Amino acid sequence: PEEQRAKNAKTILENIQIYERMCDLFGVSEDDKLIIENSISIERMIRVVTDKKYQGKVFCRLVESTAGKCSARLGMALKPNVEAVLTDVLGNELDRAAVLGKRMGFTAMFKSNLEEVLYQRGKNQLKKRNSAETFTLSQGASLEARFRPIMEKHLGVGTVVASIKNILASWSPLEREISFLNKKLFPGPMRQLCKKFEYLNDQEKQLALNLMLDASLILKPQVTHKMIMPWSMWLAVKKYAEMNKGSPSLEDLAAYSGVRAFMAFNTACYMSKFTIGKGIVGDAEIMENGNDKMQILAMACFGLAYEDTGIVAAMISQPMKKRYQLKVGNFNPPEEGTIKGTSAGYFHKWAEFGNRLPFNSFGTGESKQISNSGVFAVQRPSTTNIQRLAELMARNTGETSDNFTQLVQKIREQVGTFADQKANLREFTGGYIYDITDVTKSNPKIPQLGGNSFFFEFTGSDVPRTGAK
Amino acid sequence: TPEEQRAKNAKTILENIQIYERMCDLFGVSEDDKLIIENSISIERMIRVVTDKKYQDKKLIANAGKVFCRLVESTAGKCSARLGMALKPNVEAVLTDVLGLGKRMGFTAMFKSNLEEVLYQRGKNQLKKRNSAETFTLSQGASLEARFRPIMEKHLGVGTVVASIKNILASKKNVRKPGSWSPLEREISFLNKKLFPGPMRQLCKKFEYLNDQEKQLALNLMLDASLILKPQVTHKMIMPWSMWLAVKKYAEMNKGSPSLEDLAAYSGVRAFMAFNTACYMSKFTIGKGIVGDAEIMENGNDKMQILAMACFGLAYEDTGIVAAMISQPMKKRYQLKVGNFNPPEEGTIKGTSAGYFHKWAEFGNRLPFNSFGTGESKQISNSGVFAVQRPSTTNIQRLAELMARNTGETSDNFTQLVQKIREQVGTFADQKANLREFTGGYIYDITDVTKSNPKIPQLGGNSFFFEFTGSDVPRT
Amino acid sequence: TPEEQRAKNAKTILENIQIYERMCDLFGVSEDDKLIIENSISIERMIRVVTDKKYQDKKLKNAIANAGKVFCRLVESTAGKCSARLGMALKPNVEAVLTDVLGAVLGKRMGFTAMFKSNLEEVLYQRKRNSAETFTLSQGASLEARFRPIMEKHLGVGTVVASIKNILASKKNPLEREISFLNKKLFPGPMRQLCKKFEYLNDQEKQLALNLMLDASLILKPQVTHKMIMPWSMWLAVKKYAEMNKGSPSLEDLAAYSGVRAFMAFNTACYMSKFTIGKGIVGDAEIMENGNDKMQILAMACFGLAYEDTGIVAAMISQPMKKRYQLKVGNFNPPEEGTIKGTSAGYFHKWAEFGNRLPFNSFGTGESKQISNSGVFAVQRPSTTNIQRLAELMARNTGETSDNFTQLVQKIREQVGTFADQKANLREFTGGYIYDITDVTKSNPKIPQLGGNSFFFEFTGSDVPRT
Amino acid sequence: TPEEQRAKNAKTILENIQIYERMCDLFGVSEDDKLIIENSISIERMIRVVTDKKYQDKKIANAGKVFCRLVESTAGKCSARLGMALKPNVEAVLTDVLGAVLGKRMGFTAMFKSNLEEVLYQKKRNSAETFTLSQGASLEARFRPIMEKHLGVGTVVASIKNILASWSPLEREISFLNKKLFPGPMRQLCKKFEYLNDQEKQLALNLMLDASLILKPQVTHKMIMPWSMWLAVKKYAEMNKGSPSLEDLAAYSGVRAFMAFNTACYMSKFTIGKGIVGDAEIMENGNDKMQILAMACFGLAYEDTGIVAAMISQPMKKRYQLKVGNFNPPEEGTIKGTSAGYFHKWAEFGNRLPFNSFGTGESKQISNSGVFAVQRPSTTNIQRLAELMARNTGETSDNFTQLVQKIREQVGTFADQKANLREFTGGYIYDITDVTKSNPKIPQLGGNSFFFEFTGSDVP
Repeated sequence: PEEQRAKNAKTILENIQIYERMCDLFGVSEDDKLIIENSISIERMIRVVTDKKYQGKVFCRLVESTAGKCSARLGMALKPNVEAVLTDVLGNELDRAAVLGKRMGFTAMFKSNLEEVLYQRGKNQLKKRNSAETFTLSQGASLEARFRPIMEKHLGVGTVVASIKNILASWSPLEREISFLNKKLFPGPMRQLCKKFEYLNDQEKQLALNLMLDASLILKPQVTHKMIMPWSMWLAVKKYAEMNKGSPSLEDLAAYSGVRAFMAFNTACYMSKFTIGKGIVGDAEIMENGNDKMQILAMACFGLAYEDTGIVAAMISQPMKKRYQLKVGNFNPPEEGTIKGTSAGYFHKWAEFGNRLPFNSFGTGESKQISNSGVFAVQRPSTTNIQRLAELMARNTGETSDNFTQLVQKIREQVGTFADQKANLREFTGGYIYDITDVTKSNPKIPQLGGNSFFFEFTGSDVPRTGAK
Repeated sequence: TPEEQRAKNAKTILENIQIYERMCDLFGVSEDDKLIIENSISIERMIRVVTDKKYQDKKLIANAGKVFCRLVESTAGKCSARLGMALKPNVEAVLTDVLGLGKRMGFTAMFKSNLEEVLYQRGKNQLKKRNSAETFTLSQGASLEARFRPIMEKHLGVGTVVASIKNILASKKNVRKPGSWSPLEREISFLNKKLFPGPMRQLCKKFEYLNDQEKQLALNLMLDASLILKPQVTHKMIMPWSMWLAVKKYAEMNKGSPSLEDLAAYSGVRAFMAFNTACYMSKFTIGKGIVGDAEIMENGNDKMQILAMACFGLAYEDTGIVAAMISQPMKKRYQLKVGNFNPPEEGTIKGTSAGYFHKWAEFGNRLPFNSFGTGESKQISNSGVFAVQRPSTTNIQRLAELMARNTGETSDNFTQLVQKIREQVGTFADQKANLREFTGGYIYDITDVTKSNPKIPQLGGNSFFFEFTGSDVPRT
Repeated sequence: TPEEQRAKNAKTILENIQIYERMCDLFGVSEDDKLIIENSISIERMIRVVTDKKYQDKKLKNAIANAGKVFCRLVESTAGKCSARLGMALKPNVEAVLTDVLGAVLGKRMGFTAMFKSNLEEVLYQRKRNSAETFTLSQGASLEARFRPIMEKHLGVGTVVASIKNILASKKNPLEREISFLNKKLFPGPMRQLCKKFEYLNDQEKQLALNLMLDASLILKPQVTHKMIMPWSMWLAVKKYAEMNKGSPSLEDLAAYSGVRAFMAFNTACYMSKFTIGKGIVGDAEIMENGNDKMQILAMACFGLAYEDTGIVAAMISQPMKKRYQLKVGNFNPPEEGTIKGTSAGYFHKWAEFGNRLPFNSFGTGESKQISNSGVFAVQRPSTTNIQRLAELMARNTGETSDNFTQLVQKIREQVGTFADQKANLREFTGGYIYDITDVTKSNPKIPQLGGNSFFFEFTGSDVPRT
Repeated sequence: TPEEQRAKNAKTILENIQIYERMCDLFGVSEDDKLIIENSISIERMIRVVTDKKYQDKKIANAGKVFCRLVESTAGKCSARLGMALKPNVEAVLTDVLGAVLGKRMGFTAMFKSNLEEVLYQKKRNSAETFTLSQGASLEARFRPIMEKHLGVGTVVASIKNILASWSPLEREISFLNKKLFPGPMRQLCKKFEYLNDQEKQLALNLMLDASLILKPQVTHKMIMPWSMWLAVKKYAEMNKGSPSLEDLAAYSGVRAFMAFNTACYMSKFTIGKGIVGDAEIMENGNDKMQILAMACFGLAYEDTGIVAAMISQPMKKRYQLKVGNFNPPEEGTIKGTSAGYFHKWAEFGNRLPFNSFGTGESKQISNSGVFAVQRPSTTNIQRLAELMARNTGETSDNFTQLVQKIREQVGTFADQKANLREFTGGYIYDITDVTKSNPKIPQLGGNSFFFEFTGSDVP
């Protein structure tokens, strides 16, 4: 754990170094290095120059500040100078064609998570392969081909299915992807069907994929969630910890999971700034709102676009607003704007990440007791956990001799059994929200939920041209 | 744009008004008698009968070149039946003068069909029904003459298309090809477009390969399934020609009130406004005799409910919906005291009720299990990030719907699809309590043209128009 | 026709009265003793034996020795005290009483008396071919073989299944008609398709078919005809009461086997009618019979209520409803020594119509073919579709003739399955109500307060010692 | 026979007391230290380890001696020591007392140990969630056929899975399993097990095992106490003029088994040492260990905690809220006396099938046949209708595929009906003073009924 945060602190400091120099290369001032927008541009720029299969002057649209006002600028640097900064900071490493698949894959994951909060899909045109309703399973879909194998665990079932669908139109790329899909998928006939993949027709592989994709909208898959912030926010931490002796050091807050990752976020919010200008997504005449933007930033850093809005409302220091109630723009440097600082104590509560199966078909960190064996001849109702028995039977009663048609029916009947149980179904049983002060998890709390939990919901309160359209 | 449509509709409405006015002159119908609903029903039907070549060629006598039309003749609030007459070419001359027709008569035939559906459970005084009695609610456009079936296809129910398929299957036991395709190929394509997605649509593809036994079971299964797995049928406000003439007169005689082009709509609030405006000057007949008992006097408010129900095709609609928008208490079929709407031997003239619709709605037209307008979304579930205990938020109905569209194989036999249809019924029936049609569909006040104040009606109770009550009029 | 029905019924009732009064005279039963239920039970049973041409032809074939005397155990009384007596008459006299009053037609007449006796026995005893748990489907199972064909519609699915099993067992040492009768009663669907295939089925398949159709009918309720079958003495108590109070409704006014007039004929018979109270009950020869307990069984036997929902019956009677083993009632046979107790008038304070069709269908003002709505307006609403009626519609309309035995068996299991899950929405006799006896014109319909155990044969802590 | 059995039990318990008292002399256990539960546990295990013929066949350098870990008290504080006796001296104790003869008594001795272990810790053959069906799992294969009835479906399935990984012992086990299983298609599949392929065999075992979590099996239960606790009953009875005799308390079922348990707690002892299960630094709690002991004696590890709570005169705590170590001799430790009247309520044992309660106050009426056309809901018992269809509509012609499908819908019907499912209908709780079941009582059942529930008030 301390051994972990020490390995984290090393890579974070090395990223602050890369970020500080690239800003110097592109003429970003010391105060402007703390504008979130500049980090989006700098990190993107690195990914573009690094993109070997895409392959000198380099251009970077950035923000320039003057008092409280801001303006966009076009920075310029030489391509050899850009590659020399990475080479000189990262010595005995960089052997990867994509600099470091982790390093840039994380910057690309933040960019993907922000895109998910800002748009249902609507940015990368409409190059969709899967149905519109399966987009909540499309975590990390904005990622480049390069970063998907290394950023696998963070990827959604929809993303992996889309990658397989694109492929269809020591190792094997197709086998590699179905393997990642197999690990993510809810245990049972869906995993059996993955093992039977490549034994299928081109017409059957499609049914296989689309079925497992649809089924996962109820039979939840396992996806890894980390706290991914822009580099300029890790700079704000490093700065605040050094400008404040008593406060927690960068090493203490150098985490991507647990309470330290939430403290890392709030301490970054002391010195971090964002831009505010005219125009929002789909309406150029509406002004950007500072509280609405802050929500989208906190959601982007945690990948909250598909999370239960009620869970989110419980940890947030501002009222939770649905997507089309927010007045927020591109996050790209505005032509003209104003500087707005970040909200210091945004996250009053914190929570652990649900990195494993939400229904917990194995009960790894749970009690294994699902029923009682009667000793006394005393009247009692049935005490058997119906959903855990359903989870166990699907996992346990798999027929290896089963045909594609046999497996297709078993998945449909797995969906039905859980859909008939709908009201009693519980995800992440045993998981609670804790206060920031509550480091030890000594005092658990219930989020107190009810009503629409969909972020991409259309409401009467929606902003003109959005959810109204 | 909606204005380009209203201008086009107002042109059709004005041609129809002229055809009507000219036909009334030829049959000696007084200026005031032109506004009697019954006269429109008789003139429209006459125009349909004369222009039907199949019936005119089979009719052949002097009487074959004659056109008899039972009309209402009123004195001073009191009316009487009269046999109007014109020669066949004089009827065809009026048509040649106003027009340079098929679709025009199809619409008139759709009002008569929707009036018949409200008036009768059977509708034709004939027990020769191809479908099971309980599937009568899927018989939109059943009374519609074979000629008008292709043009009005969209307005027809699954039961009307299935009984048309069954008709072809009975004759071809005991042939045409107009497109490109054959009448049966055309009919199964129409059913496939209406039918709820999933195995029912897949059984439509395999239909031409099915043997006469599998074919009949297929039809009945798709028909029974359609009673929960609601099909796609288009609806329009189709009112008589005399009612459009009563819209014309009122807009002319009253400045500031919307024009005929403003009210020229068969959809939205402007259709409700056109119906409500048409009722300022329209009239109908009240006589002795109702459907069932020949000695019961007709009720005015009861006849006004049927008229309203005929124009919007509300026979098979949820009574609680209709109740929330009409200006009288909603009565079930057999509580109503109304006659066949044909001109009576003797009766009294009654004016329609102005502002009969206090509330309005838009038409279904798409699959009812799908959502309506701007206000829904595409998000069906959540993807948990924080390990915090929460219930399943997945939309079971929307997921069931997505899986019906997305999970198609092509490699399923008759029997396999038959079980898949039955399971599809099972899945939705098991969901009854939380199953909802037209999610995002609201009721609006008549004055609320903007749709700024959406309202959900106070549902519950028996929804069926053809249910029996204690109040059921003696003999019915 | 409803008034014409009662006139035709009265003609039969008056003929039954004449047969009954003349038999009592032949058997030396006094005018006051003719109103005793136990004598009506004994006299009707007696006639069924004398008219049993199979037994009677065999009885003289076994015989000079042809002593054709008819013996009958009867109740004789001295006001409130009563005692058993053995009556006697000659077969030619018993036969002449039939011929003189009537004129083939006698079968239907005796078939009904035997039905009242099966209905009486279904109440008194809960108990050999079918499973014990399926006994609630064995109505008319005490009817002798000769009466089962006439009284077909009154027979339970278990009674018909028992007859089919009995034919199949004798064939292991006609059926076609029993199958047709079973087919009619059964809930439509794969159970009816399994009836059509039954002659092609092997002996193992045949046995599984009958057992499954029976088990399934315990939820997928069959059609059984019900009429109010009252003993002959009871109809005599109506005749006598009607000609006593001239203002009160006549016999013709109360000559009904169904509706409020049947319930009114019952309450009228109750003024003058009498039964016996003795020492000994069913299962316990030491316990004294209770009057209110015996009156409950009488009303139940007259309406065939043994298997009917307890809560429904409870809501219609003038006494607190008791489960079978809370009752102190013996045989309805003449006691050796006992007392005379008159029946309880106004026993039924509420009435209802008989449910002779499939329970899952609708009754009264709900018999309409409309079971769904076709959406015209884009207005948010729940689905209005009648799930049980739609499941019944698919059962009749669909179903493959290309179905094998195992295909049809798996389908029955699946049909029982859907309805077992549908149990929240499942309503039997929908649109049917309970009415105050005073309300003839079915106005002000009431709904019984149902909840708790509805099984008459349930075991409680109130259960009488030995039972 | 009820008091004739007590006579046969008294004879057997006394033989055990004689074997025990002699073994304790062989290993140098002081008269006071004989009444320590931990000493009865080690002595019993020693006799099983010495009577293990194959293990003795398995083994100058040969130490043909017996080694036993025992508790040595002194004052009130205690210690752990290693006792030794010559193997033929130990054998002579068994010959002096006994001349089935030994296997049955050591089987029950092993059965108490399995019950103790199941209350202490939550099997590699079966899935983890199926552990509540593994009664008698700890038993060595010598004891399994003898104690058959007492074994859980999980145990029997793991015995079959072991044979597969290599009458016959397989045929034996399948018929033992057939008797236990919920009646219907599971019992039919058991009959087909010989004709199933190895893949179908594994599916059948796991499906039968998983099903049993809802479709409850038939398992025999008895009151099993260490020999020292019966030595305590034998001591206490001879002391009080009012007190019932040992023969009067010689029961393994009914009220007398509870009165025997309580009478034993007046003179029996255990130890409070440093170290609990998992946390080698936490001090053991007396009342906590007393709950484990009562639960071990009655095999209550998997029983509904709410039932157990209503019967015991101390607050019911879930497994990880307990400060209890293994019942092995502790290095340091302090002698703690057992609690004199632990059970204030009692109940009879299950032993039969928990769902089908034949007779009791449950009649054959399962449904109603409507007469009047009155609106009402369906009154038909689904549970009972499902149960009847399993007896009446069995198809011998069914293959593996068809029987598996039927198991699944049998589970599905029961899962759907969970709200209306009741186990041991007409089964009640009674006061210890209520000897002839006159005033039945019902336990207040509401919360989580699982003993192995994690809780917030846990122990790290």
